[PDB]
Amino acid sequence: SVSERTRIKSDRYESGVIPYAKMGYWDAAYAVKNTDVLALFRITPQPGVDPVEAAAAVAGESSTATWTVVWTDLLTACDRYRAKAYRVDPVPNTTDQYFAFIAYECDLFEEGSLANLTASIIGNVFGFKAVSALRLEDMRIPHSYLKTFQGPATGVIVERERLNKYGIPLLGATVKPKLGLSGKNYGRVVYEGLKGGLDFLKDDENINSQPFMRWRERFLYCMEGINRASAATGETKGSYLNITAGTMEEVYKRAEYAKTVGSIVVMIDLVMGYTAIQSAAIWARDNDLILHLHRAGNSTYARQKNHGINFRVICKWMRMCGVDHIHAGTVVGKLEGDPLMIKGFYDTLLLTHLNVNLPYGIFFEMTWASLRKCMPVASGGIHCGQMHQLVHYLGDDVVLQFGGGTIGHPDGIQAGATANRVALEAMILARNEGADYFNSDIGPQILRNAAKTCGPLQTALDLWKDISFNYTSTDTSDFSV
Amino acid sequence: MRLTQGCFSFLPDLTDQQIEKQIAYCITKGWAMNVEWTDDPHPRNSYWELWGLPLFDVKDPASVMFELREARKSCAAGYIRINAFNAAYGTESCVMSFIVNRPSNEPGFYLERQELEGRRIAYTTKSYSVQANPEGGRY
Amino acid sequence: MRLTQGCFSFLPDLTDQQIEKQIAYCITKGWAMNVEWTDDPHPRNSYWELWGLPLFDVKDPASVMFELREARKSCAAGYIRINAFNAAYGTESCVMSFIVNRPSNEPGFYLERQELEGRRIAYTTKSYSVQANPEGGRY
Amino acid sequence: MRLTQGCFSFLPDLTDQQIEKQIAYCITKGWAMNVEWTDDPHPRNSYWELWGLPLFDVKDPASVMFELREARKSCAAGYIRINAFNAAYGTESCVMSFIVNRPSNEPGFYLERQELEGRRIAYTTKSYSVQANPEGGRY
Amino acid sequence: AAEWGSMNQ
Ligand SMILES: O=C(O)[C@@](O)(COP(=O)(O)O)[C@H](O)[C@H](O)COP(=O)(O)O
Repeated sequence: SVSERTRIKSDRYESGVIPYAKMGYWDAAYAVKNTDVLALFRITPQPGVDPVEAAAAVAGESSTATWTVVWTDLLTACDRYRAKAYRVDPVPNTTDQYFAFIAYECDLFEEGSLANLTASIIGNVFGFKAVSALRLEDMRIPHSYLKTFQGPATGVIVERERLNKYGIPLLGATVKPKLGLSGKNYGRVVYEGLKGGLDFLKDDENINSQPFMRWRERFLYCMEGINRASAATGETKGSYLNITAGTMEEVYKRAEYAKTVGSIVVMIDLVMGYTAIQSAAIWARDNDLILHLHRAGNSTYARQKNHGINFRVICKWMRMCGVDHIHAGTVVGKLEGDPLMIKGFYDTLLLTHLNVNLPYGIFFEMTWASLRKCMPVASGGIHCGQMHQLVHYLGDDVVLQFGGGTIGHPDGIQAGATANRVALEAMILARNEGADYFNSDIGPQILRNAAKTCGPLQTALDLWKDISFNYTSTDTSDFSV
Repeated sequence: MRLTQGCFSFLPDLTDQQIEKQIAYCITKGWAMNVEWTDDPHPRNSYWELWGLPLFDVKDPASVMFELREARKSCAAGYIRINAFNAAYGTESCVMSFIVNRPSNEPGFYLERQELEGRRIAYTTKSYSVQANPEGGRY
Repeated sequence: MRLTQGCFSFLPDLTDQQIEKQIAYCITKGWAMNVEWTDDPHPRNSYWELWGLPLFDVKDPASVMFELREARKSCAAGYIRINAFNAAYGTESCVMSFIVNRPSNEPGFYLERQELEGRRIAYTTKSYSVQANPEGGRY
Repeated sequence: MRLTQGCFSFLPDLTDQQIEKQIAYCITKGWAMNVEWTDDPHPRNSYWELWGLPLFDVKDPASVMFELREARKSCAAGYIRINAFNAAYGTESCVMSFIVNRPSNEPGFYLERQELEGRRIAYTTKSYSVQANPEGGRY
Repeated sequence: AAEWGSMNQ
């Protein structure tokens, strides 16, 4: 027969199954290029599996390999398209955990598309039977690839100019309770909070269009509350209108309405998806709007150290898509946050370049190729009694948000807003004069001193004095110093 | 009404010693300082009037204090502000701004509401001082 | 009519010695060779039938000549062609193709003209051999 | 060519004992059985000709075997198929179908390619038997 | 260690 005579007898291309590390997916003597995409994975092999074979399997199944030999490989420049595992090391103070470095060719990805990049890096590797657990810890995205993405629509610098606000963190609050209020009652809270001294207020992530309140009603009343407050104070004000919806057509309809009534900003949720997010960031740039991103759902895969994706990677992907704000943690609030890991997140979102810093979880040096900066947002069970800690851990480019910490004031919403602004102003002034505001004694005294000229602040300090959330963290570092 | 533009407007008017300290903090960073004036406080009024060129390499707050003293006795009733600029790659913008002189009294603003399609309103913010007198004689 | 697909169709049918030389030229470059067959010669008929797998590391034209000899005595009346592939980065495609066997007679094709909007025509090219008999018995 | 419609066309023609067993499997489920015929085997030819009404409450394959025997000696050369229907809420559709009689020879089909805008082609699949003779005399 | 900065030029 012709078929039998034309059978491949080459050692590498004869039919059958061979190890991934003998298929060309492991290369300890590999030289990395400045155009290559790189990834760091924390792998846990099944009892009996060789650490190097596991790394080679992850590299092959995330590039061009399958479980058995295929001759069709000879119709392509195979060596150029194969990903290569090049370094494997044990995780310190651990047995059965190893770190693995992998390099990918630039031509494997579609320009400007996050769905495509993720389809390769996280497509099916996490479900492989030969591994018991797996976690993507970091990535190095090259200058060449960064240039095919838009980056933030507004950016921190242009945004401060749009608000005429410079040299201090911005302030905000969420409307409470989460659900149940009508459009007219929603506008009343916005008017009150802004008038007391907040820069912005926001709808809860779960507020969209429901039987108790339809969206068009909420948008109209909110613009009346914003204009009233701005005319009474002489400042630019705003509220995050939520445009999250079930279909792309409905999203666009809500974005075009908010622009028509003159909103300076709008907000979206992470549950919408990468493709919907990319479309929204392109629209905001073409229509002069600020875009806020709520990270609903992130903790389903970013909480445990043994399996999933580390938040610092999500930070990079979202800065590439082009969002203007993103929730990043508080350290002292009611949600999870280790101080060393959080400092790493803030740096990834605000710096022009990153240098290796193991104790902070920074594994790769990386430049941002002049992409604009993304503003971090701190929210979740925090109060004016903790002002000294917030200034020391979060920095100056950040939005501090107080929901229960404002509406829960006994003397009204306007009183709550005033207590928060005064506390901040006094702390920054003291800092700029060279005081040790972080000391457990200096910090509180500074607030106490300011309180003797502001009744609202005195009331708040006495109310939430002994309030704290101390619990062991889940996601921690693997290095020290 | 008290105009709440600036970073320290929820605190009492600052003393000269207080102002000097904030200036000393900006120069320790290497920032450039300048002084501006206006009698139109609309929140979208971006360009205030410049008082001379910015002080780029001055390394002593006394030089900044002197210039502010002159403007105070030279300019008409209105508002004065001090700004700090950072020309570092990645910023190239202002990084601080605070008010340092106010008029005896400020009446404030009111809203005008033009009705357009459906229930939509087009809003306009109006100043009492501006609508009443020309520049130079508003306060 | 003579079908003019291929690079040497304006020359007489090539001898076996001529064919061997062209093969020797492709292997000196390091190209992979294969043989195909069909009885439908429409110019948009991209996929001819494959005769075994491509000969990747064969370094002697005699191996290619043998395979062509077999097809000649095994396949039905129709057309046979030899192709050469280059898998180098920047190419990864075919780089040569020529006919090496023809039917005793080829009637050719005719055009059908469907009239659509205004003066536009939608054309269809039709083969006499195909329309008359099923595959295997067209020539 | 062999027509590959049906669930067992990659196996040899089934014997009468083989057919009876498959019928016995469908009745154990409570399904309704029917027999159809056609001389046009286009893959989009959905409605074959019906041979009587479906056998709804027959509980013995011998009844189905008898009907198939009649069609075989009564119908013209062509194709015969047996189908099983399930009227349960959630289904209400056919759940099995296989060929049980073929013509002595099937020439097959060929493709016609109309060229439209850009590089687009509109394809049409054509049968040799249909184009040559009217229904009743195609095989 | 410090070989991670030299292995990834
Ligand atoms: O729904 C809530 O719980 C919040 O409005 C908190 O309001 P409170 O101020 O009343 O606590 C925020 O969405 C969370 O901070 C989100 O968490 P994160 O920022 O970590 O994504």
